[PDB]
Amino acid sequence: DILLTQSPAILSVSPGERVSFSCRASQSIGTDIHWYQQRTNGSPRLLIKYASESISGIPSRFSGSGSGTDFTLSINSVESEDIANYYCQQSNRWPFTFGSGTKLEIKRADAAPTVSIFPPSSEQLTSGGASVVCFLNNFYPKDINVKWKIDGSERQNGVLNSWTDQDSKDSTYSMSSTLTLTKDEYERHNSYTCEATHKTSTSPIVKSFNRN
Amino acid sequence: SALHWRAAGAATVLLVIVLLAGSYLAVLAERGAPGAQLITYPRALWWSVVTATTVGYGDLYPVTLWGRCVAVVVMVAGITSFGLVTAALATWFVGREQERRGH
Amino acid sequence: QVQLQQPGAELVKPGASVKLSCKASGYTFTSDWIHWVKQRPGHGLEWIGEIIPSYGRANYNEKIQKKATLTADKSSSTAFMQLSSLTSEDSAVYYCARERGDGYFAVWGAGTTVTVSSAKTTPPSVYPLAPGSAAQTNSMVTLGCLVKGYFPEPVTVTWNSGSLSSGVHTFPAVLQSDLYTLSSSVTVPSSSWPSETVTCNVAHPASSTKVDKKIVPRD
Amino acid sequence: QVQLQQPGAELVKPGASVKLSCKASGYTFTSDWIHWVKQRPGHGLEWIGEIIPSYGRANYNEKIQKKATLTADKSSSTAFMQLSSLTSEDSAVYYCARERGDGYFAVWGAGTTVTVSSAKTTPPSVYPLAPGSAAQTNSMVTLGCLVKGYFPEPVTVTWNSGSLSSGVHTFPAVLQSDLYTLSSSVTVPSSSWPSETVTCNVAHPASSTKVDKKIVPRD
Repeated sequence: DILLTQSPAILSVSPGERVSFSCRASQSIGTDIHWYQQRTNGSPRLLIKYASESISGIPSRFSGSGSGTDFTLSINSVESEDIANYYCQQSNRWPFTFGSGTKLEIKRADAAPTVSIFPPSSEQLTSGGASVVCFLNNFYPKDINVKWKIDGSERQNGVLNSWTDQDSKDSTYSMSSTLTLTKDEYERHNSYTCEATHKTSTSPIVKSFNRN
Repeated sequence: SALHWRAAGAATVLLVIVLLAGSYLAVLAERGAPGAQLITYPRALWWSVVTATTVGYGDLYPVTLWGRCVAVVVMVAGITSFGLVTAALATWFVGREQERRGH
Repeated sequence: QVQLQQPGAELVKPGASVKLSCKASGYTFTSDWIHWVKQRPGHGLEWIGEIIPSYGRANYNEKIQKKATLTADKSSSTAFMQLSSLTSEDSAVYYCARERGDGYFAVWGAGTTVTVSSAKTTPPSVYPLAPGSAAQTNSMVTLGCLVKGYFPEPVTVTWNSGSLSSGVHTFPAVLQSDLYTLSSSVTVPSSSWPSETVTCNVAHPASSTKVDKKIVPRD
Repeated sequence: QVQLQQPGAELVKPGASVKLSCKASGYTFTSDWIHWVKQRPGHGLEWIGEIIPSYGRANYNEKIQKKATLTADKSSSTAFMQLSSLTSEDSAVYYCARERGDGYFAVWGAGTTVTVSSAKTTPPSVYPLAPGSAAQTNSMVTLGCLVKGYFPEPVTVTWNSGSLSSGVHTFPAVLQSDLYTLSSSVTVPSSSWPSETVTCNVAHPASSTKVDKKIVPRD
């Protein structure tokens, strides 16, 4: 069964620069390699067939090249929409096989987060729960720290964070900190704050609100 | 139309059906055999012709029983056809040498 | 016209089995093979198997345990894959894809998220996130809605039934007490709200539940 | 008889395009392919593409961006290569070469130096270098001429229109304020000068300028 090897697994390039993804076959497969794009939460999308041939639909920015065992997908001038997972796939011998895949990743200019605090909802509260949601949005690089303070005092229990994969709209990252309590515990504290420490500022970006 | 000419015509039609059916079935036999290469219709089609002609490059060939059974039918069709044309041409020529002697 | 149509989700009890559908529209041929491709979370694409609906022959990945059995309904243009005696190993997205017998996967379904657990299905709870009163707005304003206490995966979140794409983050779920929870974020100019409306539509395939929620200012 | 004839130079503004010529003399056949080969400075030979002027079919290096488009004029025996939307990456010498369809490049042109910049063309300034008065001569005497404030590359320097080859260094240009500058050196026996004449001929293809300068003793 033919083995498809995609090194490197991650590829960091700069906006508008040329990028090339390598796919090596364990043995000559002629030109019977096909390349697919998979963005986050998307299904695969045929970019190139038989190593080099365009699919209509696909930017002219995308080309393939190669024969036998060495294959190459190239993007002349990468842009954010190009952020995805690239796979190669052979049709030369049964059974068809896939590459392990390679992540395209853009290094952009540094971007400070836009922070946004959301008091729990009167719809939520009425079901004996309260969740304070802070959004850290469109920052770069992806390294960031989110601290919770209740009435000045730092909090760590009841806190679950999620980071988005790099954004295919702008090469930025985003994150959601959600502080979860019971109506009771939320009712008996004044101020909730959500501080963001990011390389773009020596001073934390803070956002608070008082239940009153 | 004289018979020899019909049967060649018939055999050319019938050869084409064998080349197409052959391509379809070769792929259908060969998928599931690990390492089989005779596993896409277009090059199957090329394989069928390089087979019926007895050219037989070996760039491609079947490795399963039914592939081989399909291959054996394509060959025979090929050879029978390319020998009924000969038999027909031989009967056309014989006829023409009979007229050129007065018979 | 979406060519390959697949369920969003199937929940399956460990040891149990499940039949995945794949209804196909657009040009069909005799020649056509339907393929199935397994993708576990944070892992890549694995080829399971293939079937030719016209002659009904199928082939499968020898290299992995043979859970699956493939079938087609020539009349209803559908392929089925029968994954039997599942465990958590088998929890994945299963794509189906159409190959013209020339070697590439021209078109794929949206796939089916198959979750192997003993837990009950739970539609999500949806809740607005309109700013606090004492929050100063820029040229833009960030709204959101919070989709919590749902199982299994996945959910689909959109804004104004799809007309709002620009300015939208949906965060990956986190899991806590056999329940998933995530937020989605939308950023419209400060003027276009709430004079123009902003509604978050939240589909949960495994419960056959969709819900709307409008993000109005706090009263 | 020079078989492949190519321009010395073309200056091109970044983003712009350029058509390189290659007029062929000597035996032509139907069979013949014209090839183009790119050489960036201090790097080696890269195959761009090929065309058969008789049937007009061309093929190109997939492995590199497809800047080029190839054409021939069957009547005027010329091949053209159309490099479009250039940048500094594309600044190279482009050789054309004739292959009889048997695999080797029997004969090459002198190539065309293509320079992608926004700067204006500048013919060079040529100046003698005859020794200082207080310099004692050996059996040999070194003369030279200085070719400065020219753009773009290249220039060709000879001595007595080519009859003087033995004893001649030409130094690689240096670049300083969007202008090139180089010297050439000639070493004739101390006797054969200035009783016999010594003249430095300096062609600058991109300005269509050639100039002579005689190296006479300082007055």
